[PDB]
Amino acid sequence: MENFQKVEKIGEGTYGVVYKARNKLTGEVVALKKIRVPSTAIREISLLKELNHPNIVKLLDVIHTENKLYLVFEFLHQDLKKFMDASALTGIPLPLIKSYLFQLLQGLAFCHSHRVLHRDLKPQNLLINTEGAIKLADFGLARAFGHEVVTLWYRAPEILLGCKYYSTAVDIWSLGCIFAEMVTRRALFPGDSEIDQLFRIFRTLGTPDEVVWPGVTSMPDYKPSFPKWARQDFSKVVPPLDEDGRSLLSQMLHYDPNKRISAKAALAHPFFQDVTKPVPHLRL
Ligand SMILES: COc1ccc2sc3c(c2c1)NC[C@@H](CN)NC3=O
Repeated sequence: MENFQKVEKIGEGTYGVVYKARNKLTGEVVALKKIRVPSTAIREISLLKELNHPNIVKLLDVIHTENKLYLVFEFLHQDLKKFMDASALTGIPLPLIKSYLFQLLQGLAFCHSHRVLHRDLKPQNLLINTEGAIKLADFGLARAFGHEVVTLWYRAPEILLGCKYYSTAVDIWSLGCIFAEMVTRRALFPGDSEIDQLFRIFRTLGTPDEVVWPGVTSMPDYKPSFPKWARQDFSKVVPPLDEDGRSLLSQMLHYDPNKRISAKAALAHPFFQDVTKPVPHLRL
């Protein structure tokens, strides 16, 4: 830690505080996350250091000293949340939306192929650079460790319904929600409690039943007393988006996690037929 000089606080992660810092040896500028240690943690983390991909924020180093764990990450200058807030008036152009969606699907396909799930995808966890890249951040830290409130907006329905042994499908759901948000400039399911989140999902996609999601009625927190809402049109949900886009989104938002499209399959979707890599307008 003496080898690092803090520059500024750039966030309060879920696990601790995050600083922009400079490495006194390498001269490197990095994102330092101070985690306030179980052996089980150390080893799962050391596994993440090897999960290297262009669309995954690189874990540079893991420093364990004095009952503190420090995670040293690659630094990027902006997150999708800020970029979305900044692009609110005209919206992110569709080609850049497609590019970002495509890259994140690549990152997920990679993680998922190695049986690693993100668990907590959200705009604040997706970092961008001037080159038009977008990267998954805080990847794998959820399985590692377990005042600000945790956002539920991107949580898959199987997690909300109490499934303990959920799959890579949860990340696809979250990315579907982010996709919709880029397109419409409004969060898709902005719930403020677990039941509000679930009921917001139900009101748009219809209350799930055994027809569309076999086994749903036996989930830990399923209640027969859930109100029954009918499903709405995707044409109403993400209007501007073309049919290829709406088709892909619908498959990312399937209720049944086993019907939900995989990241690999999604990369082959016709939506990506004309994908390109534009450069964003970023003010840093
Ligand atoms: C700036 O480049 C980075 C790189 C890695 C990481 S990790 C992390 C970051 C962050 C930012 N930002 C604060 C929040 C976002 N969820 N929590 C975190 O743990």
